[PDB]
Formats: sequence, structure tokens, C-alpha cells
Amino acid sequence: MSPSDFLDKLMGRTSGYDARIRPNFKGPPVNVSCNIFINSFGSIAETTMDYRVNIFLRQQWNDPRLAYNEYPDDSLDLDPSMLDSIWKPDLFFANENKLLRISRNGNVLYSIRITLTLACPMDLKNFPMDVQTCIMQLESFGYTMNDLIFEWQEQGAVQVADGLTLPQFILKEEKDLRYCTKHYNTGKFTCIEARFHLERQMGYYLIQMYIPSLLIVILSWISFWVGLGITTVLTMTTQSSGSRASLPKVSYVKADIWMAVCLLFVFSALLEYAARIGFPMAFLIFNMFYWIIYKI
Amino acid sequence: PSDFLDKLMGRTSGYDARIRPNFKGPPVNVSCNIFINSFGSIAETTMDYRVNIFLRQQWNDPRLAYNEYPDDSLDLDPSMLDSIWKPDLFFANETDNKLLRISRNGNVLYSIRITLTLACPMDLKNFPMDVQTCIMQLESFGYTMNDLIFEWQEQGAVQVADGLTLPQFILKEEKDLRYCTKHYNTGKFTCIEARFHLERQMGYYLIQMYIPSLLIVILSWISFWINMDAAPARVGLGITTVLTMTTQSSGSRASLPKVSYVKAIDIWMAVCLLFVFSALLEYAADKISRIGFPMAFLIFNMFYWIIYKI
Amino acid sequence: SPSDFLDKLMGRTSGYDARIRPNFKGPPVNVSCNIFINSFGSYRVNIFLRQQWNDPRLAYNEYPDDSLDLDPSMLDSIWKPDLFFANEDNKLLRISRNGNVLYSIRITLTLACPMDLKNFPMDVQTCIMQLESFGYTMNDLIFEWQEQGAVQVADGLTLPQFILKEEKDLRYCTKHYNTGKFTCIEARFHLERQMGYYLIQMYIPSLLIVILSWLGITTVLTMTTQSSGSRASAIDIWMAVCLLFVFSALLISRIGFPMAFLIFNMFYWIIYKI
Amino acid sequence: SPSDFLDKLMGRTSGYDARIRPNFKGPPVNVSCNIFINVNIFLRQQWNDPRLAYNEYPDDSLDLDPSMLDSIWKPDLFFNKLLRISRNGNVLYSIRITLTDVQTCIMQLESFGYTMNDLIFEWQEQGAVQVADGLTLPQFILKEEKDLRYCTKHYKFTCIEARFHLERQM
Amino acid sequence: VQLQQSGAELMKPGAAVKISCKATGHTISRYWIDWLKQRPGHGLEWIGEILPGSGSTNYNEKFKGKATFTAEKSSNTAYMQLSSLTSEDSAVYYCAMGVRGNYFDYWGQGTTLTV
Amino acid sequence: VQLQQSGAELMKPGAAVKISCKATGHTISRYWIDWLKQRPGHGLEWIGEILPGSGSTNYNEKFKGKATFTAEKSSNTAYMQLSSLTSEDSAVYYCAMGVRGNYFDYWGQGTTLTV
Amino acid sequence: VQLQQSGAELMKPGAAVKISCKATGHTISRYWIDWLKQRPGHGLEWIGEILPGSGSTNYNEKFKGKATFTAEKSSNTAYMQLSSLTSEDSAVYYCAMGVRGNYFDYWGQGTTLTV
Amino acid sequence: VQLQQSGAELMKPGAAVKISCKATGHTISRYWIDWLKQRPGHGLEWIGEILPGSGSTNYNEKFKGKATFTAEKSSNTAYMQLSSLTSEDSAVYYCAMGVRGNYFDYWGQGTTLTV
Amino acid sequence: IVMTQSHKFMSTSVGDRVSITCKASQDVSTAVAWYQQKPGQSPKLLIYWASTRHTGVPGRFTGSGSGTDYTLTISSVQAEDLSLYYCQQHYSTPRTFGGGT
Amino acid sequence: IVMTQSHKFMSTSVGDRVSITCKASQDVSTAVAWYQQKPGQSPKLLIYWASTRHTGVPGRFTGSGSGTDYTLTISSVQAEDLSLYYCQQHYSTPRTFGGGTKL
Amino acid sequence: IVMTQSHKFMSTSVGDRVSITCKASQDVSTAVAWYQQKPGQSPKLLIYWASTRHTGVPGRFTGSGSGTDYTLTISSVQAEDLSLYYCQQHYSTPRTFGGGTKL
Amino acid sequence: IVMTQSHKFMSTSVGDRVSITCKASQDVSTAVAWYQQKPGQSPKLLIYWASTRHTGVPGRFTGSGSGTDYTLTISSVQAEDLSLYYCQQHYSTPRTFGGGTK
Ligand SMILES: *[C@@H]1O[C@H](CO)[C@@H](O[C@@H]2O[C@H](CO)[C@@H](O[C@@H]3O[C@H](CO[C@H]4O[C@H](CO[C@H]5O[C@H](CO)[C@@H](O)[C@H](O)[C@@H]5O[C@H]5O[C@H](CO)[C@@H](O)[C@H](O)[C@@H]5O)[C@@H](O)[C@H](O)[C@@H]4O)[C@@H](O)[C@H](O)[C@@H]3O)[C@H](O)[C@H]2NC(C)=O)[C@H](O)[C@H]1NC(C)=O
Ligand SMILES: *[C@@H]1O[C@H](CO)[C@@H](O[C@@H]2O[C@H](CO)[C@@H](O[C@@H]3O[C@H](CO)[C@@H](O)[C@H](O[C@H]4O[C@H](CO)[C@@H](O)[C@H](O)[C@@H]4O)[C@@H]3O)[C@H](O)[C@H]2NC(C)=O)[C@H](O)[C@H]1NC(C)=O
Repeated sequence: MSPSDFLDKLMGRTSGYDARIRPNFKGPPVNVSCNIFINSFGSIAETTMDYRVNIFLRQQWNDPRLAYNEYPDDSLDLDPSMLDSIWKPDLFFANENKLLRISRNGNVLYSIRITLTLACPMDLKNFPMDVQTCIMQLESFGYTMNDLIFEWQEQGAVQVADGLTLPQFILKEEKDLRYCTKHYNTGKFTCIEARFHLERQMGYYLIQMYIPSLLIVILSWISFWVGLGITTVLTMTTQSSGSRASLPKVSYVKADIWMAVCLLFVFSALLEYAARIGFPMAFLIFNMFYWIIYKI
Repeated sequence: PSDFLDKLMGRTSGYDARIRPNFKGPPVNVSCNIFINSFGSIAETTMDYRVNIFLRQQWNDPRLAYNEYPDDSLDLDPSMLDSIWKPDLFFANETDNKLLRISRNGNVLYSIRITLTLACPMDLKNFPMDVQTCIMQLESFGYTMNDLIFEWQEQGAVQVADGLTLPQFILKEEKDLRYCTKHYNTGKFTCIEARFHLERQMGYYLIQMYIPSLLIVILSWISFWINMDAAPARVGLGITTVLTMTTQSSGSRASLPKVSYVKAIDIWMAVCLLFVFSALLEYAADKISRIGFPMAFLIFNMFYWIIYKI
Repeated sequence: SPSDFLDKLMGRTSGYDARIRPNFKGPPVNVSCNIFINSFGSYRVNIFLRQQWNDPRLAYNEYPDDSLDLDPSMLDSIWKPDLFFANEDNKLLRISRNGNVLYSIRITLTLACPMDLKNFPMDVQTCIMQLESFGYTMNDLIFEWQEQGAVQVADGLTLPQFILKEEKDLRYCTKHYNTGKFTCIEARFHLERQMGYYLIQMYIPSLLIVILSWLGITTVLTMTTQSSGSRASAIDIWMAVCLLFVFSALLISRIGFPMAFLIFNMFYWIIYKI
Repeated sequence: SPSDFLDKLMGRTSGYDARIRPNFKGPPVNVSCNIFINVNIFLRQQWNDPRLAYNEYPDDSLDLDPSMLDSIWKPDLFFNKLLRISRNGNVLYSIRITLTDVQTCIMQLESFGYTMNDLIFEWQEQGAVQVADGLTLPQFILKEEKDLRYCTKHYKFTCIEARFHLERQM
Repeated sequence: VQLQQSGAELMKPGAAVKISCKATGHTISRYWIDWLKQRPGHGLEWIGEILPGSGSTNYNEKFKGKATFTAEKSSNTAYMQLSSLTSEDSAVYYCAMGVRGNYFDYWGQGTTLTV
Repeated sequence: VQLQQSGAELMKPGAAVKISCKATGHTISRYWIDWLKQRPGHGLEWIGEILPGSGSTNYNEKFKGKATFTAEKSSNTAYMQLSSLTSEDSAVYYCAMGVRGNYFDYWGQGTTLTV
Repeated sequence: VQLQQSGAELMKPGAAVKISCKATGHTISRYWIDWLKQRPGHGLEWIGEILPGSGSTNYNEKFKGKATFTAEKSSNTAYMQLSSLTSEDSAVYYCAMGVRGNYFDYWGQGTTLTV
Repeated sequence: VQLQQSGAELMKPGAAVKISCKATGHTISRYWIDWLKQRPGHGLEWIGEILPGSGSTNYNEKFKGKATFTAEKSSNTAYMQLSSLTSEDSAVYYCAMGVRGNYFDYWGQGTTLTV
Repeated sequence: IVMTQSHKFMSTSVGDRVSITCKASQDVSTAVAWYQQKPGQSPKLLIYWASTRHTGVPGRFTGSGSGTDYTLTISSVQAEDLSLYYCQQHYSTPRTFGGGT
Repeated sequence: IVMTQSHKFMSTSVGDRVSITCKASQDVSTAVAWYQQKPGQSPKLLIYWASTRHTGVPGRFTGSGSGTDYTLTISSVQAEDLSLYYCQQHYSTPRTFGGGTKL
Repeated sequence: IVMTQSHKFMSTSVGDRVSITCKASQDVSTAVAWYQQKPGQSPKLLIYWASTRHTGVPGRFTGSGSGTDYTLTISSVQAEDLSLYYCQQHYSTPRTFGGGTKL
Repeated sequence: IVMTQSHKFMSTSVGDRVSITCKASQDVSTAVAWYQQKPGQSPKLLIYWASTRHTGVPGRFTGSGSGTDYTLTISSVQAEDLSLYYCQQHYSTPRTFGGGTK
């Protein structure tokens, strides 16, 4: 049955195979059908815009001359040590360990692990309504529309790992799978993207950052009932230094407005002393006014 | 070594290295195991660590049959490391050192040296004295169950070398060697989980951070015994115990990351300050100031460590 | 046989040799190039390059179209312009009918910036990419440009700490080494650092330290812990004039300190408006 | 005259082994090298090589490609690489190399295969150290004089060391 | 690991059959949940497996259109949809979960359907 | 994606014509804007495409010199420019934004020019 | 970017002549400056150039020995030392600084020397 | 770099020799020091050298056993040791420290030995 | 190469077969789009790369084509949607349309 | 694709060894899978890959057979497990079970 | 190196075109530069690499030539260019100038 | 490599050239350094690497040679050194130093 001549019949020495040419030359553009699977969550970098994760990038396409009419098995897989003489599409990410299936009709499946900390352009208006979103784009570089088309598979090709937990955030199930297609001077390319929505629970930086500031809110009010008010604004000065551990230098202001509304009212009691119920209750009429907006 | 080896391997027999041997065969099992060179570099902020592994794996290749020489210990030359069949090992939380001991039937014992950089997802149960599962997965990707399956060895699968020291942990001899299996849309793949019964001890932070947070708690036994007839001597140093907290709450922020649930260590930081923040109201209003607070935290200090020692 | 018509240039037919340059015994060619950026932050820039030249040994009359894309595995036997950044595989191939090659380089190099660091809130942070030559003197290649549209910026790339201004200075930087004469091109990127953060985070809470001076055993250390977050990673005159403002309160003048600040208020706006 | 004779003395015959030293069983070949700083540097060697001489080509200072050197002799100097050839064979040769109070950050330039008495290393006689045009640094630059000797490590090995004399501002 | 199914159900000819498979102990999208049909008289037959996190499947060639699948994460169950209920519905339905192979060790208690 | 052009407009022979294809909804500096010439009587014909951020173009071979383009980021438009208006101006000008291919799906309402 | 030289100067036969080419607008240690011998009545010919940062020279085979160079960084000049002045010094010496080619674009006004 | 050799000594036929070459200016464990037997009247030939830091040696085949060495770091000297002294010890010993080649440049003032 | 229709004005009754021919001298690809131009409004896109329908195309409009000459069929032709039908060719540098049918 | 046994009926006797075969449409692999069922309740397995065995099992099982000849062999015939078994090949994508040869 | 300018004193008038020969017989490069020198001044740059014009030169001075004999091709002669000029060799180490030709 | 010279002495005065070569047999091409020892002093070198001289007293150096023939030109003499000359090599294992003359 010659199990070593089976590899020679389609590639190798005979049959004239070459990975330097597009399959079905002078013909239709070979579309692929991708599917992704995230593996390891970690290190939300609000300083360097990063997002560390490795993903299985499996893709299904069609190859005309990679068929066979000798062996009865349909879906036979191969070792990764053959891809140096096997056609592969040009994959990289614009926001920047294999297997080889050879089917009977010509379908080829190819999955690698992209080891890449993904760059993430996010907005940080106000995190209980500004949902964190990281965008990864699978746009090619070597071929235009007439040779290579990218698209997502309609059956739910994107999914989250099962036992994946995540710190400081929660990860949702539904997501958008629209197009982001490019236009360059070489031509126009095939971009496809997904949006990983990230919101929180009812505040861990409530407990981490706001509760140590809310602990000062009670502590800044005990002067109502000189060495106390200057110490508590010095404590707010120390909490302002603790609020810049790895936070970026954002030109707009952050939901920074909670530190500033407590930094504003702590010296207002001491200049009033320089000048008992009405001033601490003036915060509570604004604190109840504060949290109504953030349920959007 | 090479006069009769390569001529009987590739020329006259044709060992096709780019396919698996024993065509139309069962899935060729292994008996994979580890051997520790050194642990270390266990980080807690980025929750990663580094472990050095002496791999060695077995199989039964029928193209490793000899009839000329009577010897058994046959570690070959390291130039032929890519001319053999290698199982598709990848790691889920990711002179050649290749000593291969072949047999007559084909029992090859091929060794690999890997210094891996694993990860440990920490779920807080009681972090001073927990048993923390740090996973270690032998994973396969190119082959399904029909072509390749991994196993441990029967006697002594996980072992540590001759009494090497361990930075701020000791590992229990009992471990877990369950047989998981991963599932993907081209077939199910090989999962070999080694759950580490891994503890850690407070020997670092007995001097560093949160046992010096009890230097504030033992100072909290001082800032309440003083009577209310001293403004620069009771809240003159009573404003110190809340700014000293900010110097060590950053210690719970610099060397400590943010987690999901509330911290089991950091829960006695704020409740010791919670008592004194109600006694500052009484200046507008001495036996209770003398006796009360040392009989107010000891009722909870003995109660806390009984529950959270499991 | 259209499969054995692709090795007509390279391999057993017509003898193309990539280790010899074509159009030899002749003038230097014009390797006209163009760049493309998509995301820069943290100095880290991702750059896509485009190129254009010609040679008589890459012409054909078999296929009618000019846009003929090879895969990125054909760069092993083409002539490459010997590029590297003087302050430092996704490669599209293209062969036109007359012989024009739209060759490309994807850049993951990390650029560095000899910038003016004095007025860091209000400086034109001009940064340079030297796309200059390595392996030839001025007898084989000349670096020129597309005369219009030599720099393209993505639309959604609006990152904080600054903005990227629209006008960019582009001129020559022509090098002279002991090997010979090297061609050099550059692109001054006029980055203007924005306001807002350095006012609200740095100025205003340290301006608030002036406000509770309008004490002496803790306002000195209040300015000290400002340097705990402003020295670990125009701002230094403010750390020096408030170094005297905390001592002037430690050493008419009730209104005099907002008049001693009134001579300093516009003093920031007159100088640091450029 | 076509360019097919580039692999005539190279290539198939004429005994050009890319590993053996020039002036075989004979005199040492000294490199009069010199550097250029921008620590990223750009060193260039130059030496005499009568083995790469020619007479049928009229020009003396020609230039070859940076990919010509997989079959070209190198010095074995251990711790983007071009070459040109003169008429007699004065091969100028560079590699793009980076190197990661008044102090000297010392450098050590040695041979690998053989000892000193067939491969001697030197400096050049004029302007062996070179500085950039408009180099500004964070108040830490180097002064104009850079004294030059050997260090002569033994394991006898050559050495090319430079005292980078510097200053320190405020 | 317990594979709990629903109770008995009787359907009219030409209708559709909806049955569930409750999996307690672990998440529903963790392992493969394959469905088998146990009809007496003759031998048995294969239907096809699904991953409950994505929805990819491998149908039998004779059963394309006859057997369709549905999955759900919130109810922690796996579904099954039928069409054109002919007289070959007299069988016992099972939801197997073969973890370490395409053979099957875990099974359900069985659900009685007939037409 | 909606594209809005200018209204009806008339010019003298030998002059120049300036029309604007206002692009509402998306950024002008990303997508290609290719322009078509729809003259009755004969078949339809093609002019040439431009990118509004670089000015790169590929004209028709017989139509060089007649067509020049101009981009403007502040107006979010693309400008068609002509010269030496002869009697072959009986056509309707369109702005076609082919986003996912070098075919055309996103058109304008039409601009009426004649000489 | 301009080049300025000194005034007129005269010496005896066999003496030494020092001329300079001041660079006002740029630094002297960046661009190559070549020197010519503009003698009326004869065709012109190459002399040799230096870099004022390294001092590396490249002479012609015809005129070795006669041409000697001297660099200086404190005044941003590039000197030209001469020796054994024969009866062929009736010429004008130019500093030719060519930057983007071996042709010479940035010239000096020249300095009148004769013997 | 200066060398300072030891003084003379009167030994017996069959006794031992111990001399020192003091090196003031550099460490003794850095440079190779060779000892040459400068016998007048006859020719001169290679003996063997050592590095005083690593103890690596290279003897002659006819000189094995006769020449022995002794190294010391804290004295900046090199100790030459002999055994079975014949009637041809009338020679001046030299600490030949050739720093930059197989030749020798640095020498001592002369260590006169005779038996 | 140009894209020319064979017949200028073909018409049938309501809901019948039609054979729209788009004549080319060679076979380069299947990269051919299709258009309709109603009298008074803009031409809209129907099929792209001769196989896949556009978002908004109501069903029965099915394109095809293989070889040097192209053909398709429209099964249920409405009485109110008979207008000019054009060719398209984006596999070369002349991006020419059709004459109209 | 089919997985066909030998006959439609066998014979049984207490305390002996059986030898039943099961073949396929082609010579597929050595993916032998016998399934442990009983009349009335849900099936389980006994033998997978012709040698290995699930936990919680009567240990009287001796699986064998390879290639074109499969063989399931009980060591001693019990009286509490009088039931028929199902042979499967699990290498090709049709997962065809066994027909039935009543002991 | 074969290099001369074979013509010295040619005829000229206001508004003519002239063919110039910086004569060579072998190959050097397509790299020459025509330096126009007024009497008692410096030779300025007007053309370089035989085709590309420098900033500050009108459209009359258009260089041409290919191979050995290169030609500067002026279009209209005014009263500001009747002077002496030189050619240049580039692809050799003796970078010597041409002989001379006066209008 | 045996290295010795037959002739021993040549009579001359101040201002005349002296040069006596030698004949080797193997390849010592540019590995020749002729030395000079004097009574009451140390053995010093007059040349090394057959072409140059150590800095501090460069002075009197002039020498060349190739293959087995080696010269060392002593042209404008003076009256400091009067002894017996030689010829040598130091590349291979036999290394002799010899002496020197004028
Ligand atoms: C870089 O590498 C490329 C690749 O080899 C080379 O550049 C390309 O070289 C070829 C061969 O020479 C050129 O093709 C030529 O194209 C000619 C175009 O002819 C038209 O233009 C002529 C001059 O242009 C003037 O007139 C036009 C229209 O009247 C106006 O644009 C303008 O008035 C021009 O004058 C203006 O010139 C400058 C620059 O804009 C301004 O500063 C002035 O103020 C003035 O206003 C004209 O004589 C002619 O009658 C036509 O109108 C064509 O004739 C000729 O036969 C040949 O085919 C390419 O054009 C050239 N460039 C490109 C981008 O391909 C070369 O190696 C190197 N290029 C450079 C520049 O170094
Ligand atoms: C480009 O990519 C596609 C992947 O999308 C690739 O495969 C084609 O996929 C489509 C659907 O994705 C296939 O179309 C189906 O084909 C079957 C058999 O011919 C039809 O019966 C189907 O119609 C039924 O199904 C529809 C839902 O899918 C129902 O709505 C409908 O009413 C019918 O019941 C459907 O048309 C298509 O067969 C394949 N293959 C081809 C050759 O198109 C495609 O191959 C890629 N093209 C390339 C690489 O050139």
C-alpha cells in the first residue's frame, strides 16, 4: 500500500508541489474560516495598554490539489514538522505547536498558539458604565481581496475557556463579530475583529481604593463635633500617591473625581474653622446624587 | 556509533521521521515524569514562577531493533535529535540534553531538559496557611486519542532531588495525579494534570509587611489606654496610627495585587481602626478606656484563627 | 505549464543572482519609499514600510496585469535595500510589468528620541526615524520619497499624554562614514504634550499646598511626599518656587501671596505658550 | 564584461577556503580598526589581503553585497554586516554591533581559534575613536581624548581596549 | 458526576421532541456530550457529538436534517431536537459523556420515547 | 453606509467642475472613494480611485490628464476636478465606496453635469 | 549652509601656506569637504578630501606629498597645508563640500594664491 | 612594569635552586614568565614556561623532570626549582616575560648561578 | 479586456427563466459583480464574486458563471423590476462595466 | 461503515471461557470497545482499546484480539451477568455499534 | 581614462540649442555633473546624475546623454549664460573635471 | 631549525655599513626578532616582528627579510657595542638568542 509513497504522491519530490504559489492559481480567492480559543487570562496593563493571552488560531480552507483517492480515512491528522513545505495564510495581528489535517476533498485545518500580549486601546471615562473593551484584529499582509478573504464562522467560532477565572473584572459571553476591513496603498486587506467586554462587580476598587478614602470621610468629619484637618488632608495626599501605582497620565479626568471631591471637602472644614451637621450632610446630598448616574 | 547506525536507519530501512511509526497502530502510550533541578522565583503580584524539569519519556518503536551489539545503555550522539519521532509536547501555562536509552524491542527512554515558567491561579481560602493548587499540565496538540495518549509512570512519578532547599514553602509528599482530558473542535486532546499540594509560610512577612501591621495593632493597645485629658499626647500620636496604616496599606498594594474577594490578611487592618473612630466622638461628651479594648479584640482574635486554619 | 513559468526569473532559468545587483556598471537607482504607522504608545512605534524601484532583469510579457503578488517566501532571492534604523515574515511581494517592485518591510524596531526635555508639559516632542542605508556607497541606490503623502496616520489612534499634530517636517539627514557616502531620510514627528493631567494631578494639589499656607512641621514634608510620586519616573520650577513658598510661610502679605503669585501666574503663560 | 566571474576565484576551484587565514603559513595580518558611537556602535575592521587581488577589472574601489559573506573569511572576533574590497584586497569590513566620576567602561576584543602570533589586532594611527555630531545626553558625556593601548589577555590573546574618558555634570 | 435526564413523554407523529440532560458537579460546556439512540429489534446507531460552548458538530450521513442539536449555558443542560416522527421512534435516548476517548463511560438513566 | 453628494450644477465649456461627496457616519481618512462616470447611450465607464489620506491613485490609461483629485480631512469629502470641458460631459457622476472589495456597493444619489 | 574663506595672501617660493574654509550654519565634523586646484590654462584634476572628525584621507596617485591636511574643531575649520611651492601655484583653491553626492554643490568663493 | 631578580647562591652538585623575580607594577597571576638557561659557549634552547595563576605548563620532551615550578600570588614572584645539579650550572637565569608574543622583551638584571 | 453583454434587450413574461450573457474572450476568474439601475436612482449592488448575495437581496437573485463565457438565471422575475443590468470586472486594471440590459 | 459480529446466537455454560469475534467493513484499527449492558437498565463499558478497563468493575475480564480478528474472553462465566455485549470500532468518524449474537 | 571635451570655441546666439560632448570611449557610469563657471567666480551646480535638476535652476538647463558621450541640452540662450563650463567624472577614484568649452 | 653563522668578525670604522644575513630552512616568514646582550647588562632587542622597534629608544632600527633569508641594516654605526653576532629564529621549538655585533 506504500505508506511512504503517499507523502510523495502529493508533495516532496514528485507531483511538482510548491508552497511559493497560491492554490488554484488564476482562479477564485481562497477564503478561510477561522475559530479562536483563549487560554490564559492575566495582567491587565493600564500603563502599557497590554493584555497577555495565548490563543489557538484554527482555520479551515480548501485546497484543490491536496486531495487523495487512495486511503479510506477522511479526517487524518499530521505532525507539525511538515508545514515548511505546506501552504499557509499570512496571519498577524494589527494590535500587536501545530496540527495538519488533510481531508479527502481538500479541507486543511491549521492551528497555532499566538503567544502575544495583545495591545488594548481602552477608554476610562467611568468604569461602572465604561465597559473595558480589547480589540484584536486578524488582518493579513500579502494578498488582496482577489486572492485571500477572511471571515468568522457563523456557528459560534469564538468561545471562552471553561475554567477561566479573572481578577478585578468579569468577562461576558456575547460579543460582536463584525468587519474592520483595511485600505492601504498596496490594496485593501481582510480585517476581522472581536470585542471582549470587561466590566466589574460592585467595586473591588471600592474596597481597595474608595473604602480607604471613605474611611477618611468619617475621619474628616470628627473635627466638627488644626492638627486633625491638616493630618487628614495629608492622609488624602498619601492616598493620592497610592492612587498612582500603575495608573497612566490620562489627559482627561477619571472616575480621580472621587479623590478630588474628598480632597475638596477636607480643607473646607478647616477654612470654616478659620472663619456641625450642615457641612457633613452637604456631602451626603451629593454622595446620593453621585451614585445615581453610574447605573447606565 | 555511526557506521552501522545511519545506514540501517535512513538508507536501507527508511525511518520516515515526519510521520509516526507503526502505521495502522494503537495510540503509542508514554510514561512521562518530572525531576526537579530547582524551584524558586515564586511571585505573588504576577502569580508566576519558574520550575526546572528533567523530562524523560518512554514509547515502543519497532524500528529500534538491533542484532549486532549486545549492549543496552545506548545514549546516541546529540546530532540526531531531529531525525526521530517526537510527541507534540506543549505546555498550557508556558550539547543537547537528550540521553536516550533504547532497548531490543524498542523501549526508548528519551530525555529533555526544560526550565518552564508556569502560572498558579490563586483563589483565596486562607492565604497565610493555605494549600494552593498550582497546576502542571503535560499537554498534546497534534494528535488525538487515536494516535497518542500520555500516562504517568507507576512507581515514583513525581519526585524532588536530594534535599534541595525551597524558598518560603515546603511541598507535601502526597500529591494528585488525576487524568483530565481537554476537548477541541478537531478532536479531544491529551491532558495530564499534576495538582501541587503547595503551602506557603509567613517567614518572609513575619518581618516585612503584615506582622509589622501588628506593630500598629500593638500600638492600638496604647492609643486608647490614655485618658481624655491630653490633646497633643493622645490624638497627637493618635493621628500617627492612621498615617502609619497608609505606609503599610501601600505595602498591601506594592507587593500585593488586586484580587476578587476581600483579602483574608487585610481584614484585621480596618477593624482595629474601626474601634478608635467611634471613641473620637466622645470628646464632645476612663474605666472603659482602661480595660475595654484589650477585652474587645481578644474575643475575636481567638475566634478568627480557629475557623481559618483549615 | 503556468507552474513552471514562475521559476523563469529565479531557479534554472535566466540566471537571476540575488548576491549580485542588477543594473550594474551603471547609475544608482531611485529606491523611492513610503511608510505607514497604525499604533504607537508607551518610544514604541509599529511601522509598515513600502518601497519602489526598477531593474531590467525582472520584466515579463506573459501576464497582462501589473499587480502580481507573490507570497512572503520569495524574499530569499531578491535584491533587498540594506535598511536599518540608526536609532533602533510579514513582507508583501509585488512585481509590476516593466519591473517595478512594491516591496515592504514590517518594523517592530523600538525607536529612541533625542528630544527637548525642558518644558515637558508644553514641548514640541520632535522624534526622528533614520531610514538610512547600510551596504552601499552612492553608486547603487538613492533614497527619495513619494512627493505627496509620505506619512499616513490611522484615524482612531488618539492616545493620551499628547496628541499627534497634522503637520510633520520631512527633510534629509545625509550621512558620512569612513566606508563611503550613505543616503539618509528622516521624519520629524511634531508631538505636542497636552494639558489637563499635569494641571489637575501635579499643579492643583501642589497649588492646594499653597492654599493651606494662606503647619510648618508638616507642610515641609507635604512637599516632600509630592516628590515621592514626581521623581520615581517646567515641573521643576514649580517644585522650586513652592520650595520657597513653604518656607516664606515658615519665615499686606495676606493679599501679598496672591500678588506674589500674580507675578508668577502669567509668568507660566508667557513663557510656556510656545 | 559580465559579472559572472565573481565566483571564478571563488565558487568551485582556486582553493578559497572560507575558514583558513590569509597569508597561509606566513605573516600576521593586522587590523587597523576604528569605531563610531551613536551603547550602540558600529565597528569597522580593515586589513590587507593579497589573496583577493585581480587584474581584469579596471576599478579599484568596488563594493559587494552584505549577503556575499557566507563564503568569505572572517576574523574569529567574539566578545547587517557589509564589506568592500580595494585593488590589492584592502578589505574594509564592519558589523552593526551594540554593547550593553571619571570611569572607563572596558571592552575586550580577542581571537577564538588561534593565538596571537598569526592574528595580531591593533588600532589605527589617526582618529580611531569617533563621536556623533549633535549628541546630547542626560548630562553625562565623554571628553575629547581617548587613550589607546592593549590589555593582552591570556588563556596568548590579542586585545583592543579604549579608555573612554568621561565627565559628570550636575 | 451525574447525568440526569427528564421523565417520560409521548408525542404525536410529525411533531418535535425536546429532551434535556442535566449534568451536575461540573460545568455544562466542559466535556463532550454525545447522544445515542437505543432501538431494539436490530443493532444500534450513532447520532453525533456537540461542544456546548461553541456548537460544532459531526452529523451522521444518514441523519443530516433528522437529528439537530441545541445547547445552553444558563440552564446547565444539553438539548435535542427532532423532526418528522415516523414509526422508528420506539427507542431509549441516552446522553453519554466520554471524557478520555470517543468511547463512552458515563451515561444517563434513559428517556422513553415511542411513536 | 450613506453617502451624500451635491445638487444639480451647471458650468460653461472649458471650465472646471467641483463636486463634493459628503461621507456621513464614518471617518473620511480610512476607506477608499472610487469615482464612476455614467454616460447614457454607450456603456458605463471607469475613472480611477483615490485614498483620502495619501493621494495615491491608478487612473485609466485613456483618461489621464482629464481627472485630478483633491482630498480634505476637515470637510470629510472627496473632490472631483476636471479641465477643458468638451461635449462629452453628458454623464452622471457617482462616488462609490467599495469597503470590503474592489466592487462597489455604497453609492451616492447622483450628480447631474452636462455641457 | 554656506562656506566662508579668508582674504588674499602671498608667500615666497618653497614656503608654507595656511588657508581655511569657515563653516557658518553647520558643524565642521559632519560633511565631507573636498579641495580643488583651479589653475587657468590647464584642465582641472582631483586632489583629495578629508573628514574633520576622523582625519581619514584619500589622495590621488599623481599628487601625493604636495597635499597635506589639518583638522581643528575649536574654530570649525579645515586647513590645507602646503610645502615646496613651485611655479605652478598660480591657481584659486576652493573648498567643495558635497553632501548628497560626489558632485560638489556647496562651494567656497576661493582664495587667490600665486608663486 | 619593572622586574627585580634575587641574589646569587652557592649550591652543591645535586642540591636545589630557589630564586625569585619580583614584579612591581602588575599582578603575578596575569602574564606568562619563561625561564631561559643562558649558558655561555654553547647554544640556547627552550626550557618551558608557566602562568603563575593557573599552573598551566608546556615542557620540552628532553627537559621533563629536570624543570619544576612553584607559584605564589602574595609575593609577586616566580619560583624556579631544580634538582640533580650537574657541573653545567654556570649560567645566568632570566625571568623572560614576553608580554605580546612568543618573543621576549622584559628582562631582569641578572641572576648569576654556578656550581 | 472589456465586459460586453451579448443581447441588448431581452424580455420575458412574469416568473420565467432568463440567460444573462456577459461575453469575455478568456477565463481569468469568477470575480464578477452584478448591478441593476432603475430609471431615476443610483445603481445598487446585488452579487459579489458571482456567488454570494449582498445583505438586502431578496432571495431568487442567484449569480453563477464559469469558463470563458458567463451565464446565470433569475427564476421568479417580478413585473416591476425589469431594468438595466450591467456587468463588472475587477480582476484587471480596466475596471469596466457592461453596456446594459 | 458497519461493525458486524459473527452470528446471531451463541451458547453459554457456567464456569468457562468464551471467544466471540466482531469485524468491520474494512480492517480499520485495534480500537476494540465492548459495552457492559443488561436487559432493563442503562449500558456501561467493560473493555476499551482491547486491554484497558474502567474502575469499579468485576475483574474477571480478559480482553484480546487485534487486526482482522477480535476476541473477547471471559475468565469464568458468572450467573449474575447473563447479558449481551456491543462491539464498537472508534477510529473512523461513523461510530457503529454491534449487531448482536445472543449467548 | 579616455576623457576630453573635443570642442572649445563654438558658435552661439540669443535663443539657440547646442549639443555638447564630454567625450569618453569606455564605460564609467550615467553620473556626470555640468558645472557652469563665470570668469572669476565659482562653478555652480546646475545638473547632477545627468538628469536631476537642483533647486534654483530654471527649466532651460536639461541634461541628457547615455553611455559614453553625455550632453547638456539647453533650450533658449539668454544674455546671462554665455560663459565657460566643465563636465565631471564620478565612477572612478581620480574625480577629475573636463577640459573646457566656451560659448 | 638549526640557526648559526660561520663568519664571526668584520673590521670597520665609524660611518660604514655592516650587514650579514643567514640561511634558515623552514617558514619563519615574519617571526624574527634578533636580540642583543652585553656584558654587565640584560639581553635587549633591536627588532621585533622583523619590521619595528619598541618605543622609548626607537633609534637604530632598520630590518627586513622573507622566507629563509633575513637582513638587518646597520648603516651609520657608532662605538658602543663590540661582540660576536649570530642568526636565530624564535617561531618553532628551538629558540636561541646568540649575541650581536656593532
Ligand atoms: C526616482 O525613480 C523613478 C523611477 O525610475 C524615476 O522618476 C521617474 O522617472 C521617469 C523617467 O524620467 C519619469 O517619467 C517621465 O515623465 C515625464 C512627464 O512628462 C510631463 O512632465 C514634464 C515635466 O513636468 C512639468 O510639466 C508638468 C505638466 O506640464 C507639471 O507637473 C509641471 O509643470 C512640471 O514642471 C514643474 O517641475 C517641478 C516639479 O513639479 C516644479 O518644481 C516646477 O516649478 C515646474 O512647475 C514635461 O516636460 C512633459 O512635457 C510632460 O508634461 C515624461 O514626459 C517623460 O517622457 C518620462 O516618461 C517620471 O515622471 C519620474 N517620476 C516618477 C514618480 O515616476 C527617477 O529614477 C527618480 N526620480 C527623481 C525625481 O529623482
Ligand atoms: C468560501 O467560504 C464558504 C464558507 O462559508 C465555503 O463553503 C461554502 O459554504 C456555504 C455555506 O457556508 C455552502 O452553501 C450551502 O451548500 C449546500 C450544498 O450545496 C446547500 O444545500 C446549502 O443550502 C441550504 O442551506 C442554507 C443554509 O446554509 C439554507 O438557508 C438553504 O435554504 C438550503 O437549505 C448552502 O447553499 C457551500 O456549499 C460551501 N461551498 C461552496 C463551494 O460554496 C466556500 O467553499 C468558500 N469558497 C471558496 C473557497 O471558493
